[PDB]
Amino acid sequence: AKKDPNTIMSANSSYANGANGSVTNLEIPAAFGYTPDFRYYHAAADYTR
Amino acid sequence: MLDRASQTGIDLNAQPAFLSDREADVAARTDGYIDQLVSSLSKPGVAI
Repeated sequence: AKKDPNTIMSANSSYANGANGSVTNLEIPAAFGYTPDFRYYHAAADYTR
Repeated sequence: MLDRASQTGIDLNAQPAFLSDREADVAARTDGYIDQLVSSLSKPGVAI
């Protein structure tokens, strides 16, 4: 019930320009490096069509 | 007589074109290539 304040892009710009809803931030650590960090698991939720 | 008819300064590759620009009647139509860009297509600017 508490995510990193930087999980969601604060504003839609650059390649997110013109998007409508909330767009997740890519510059936060992912799970496929040295090890995954449990503090950034809210950002692993996946897209479904 | 052949000393006359000199060649100094002559370069046929750098000669100016015998037409300097399009005539006025062509510019009075506004239905060509430049015309779609200048008059038709929108110009909102590039943001990226």
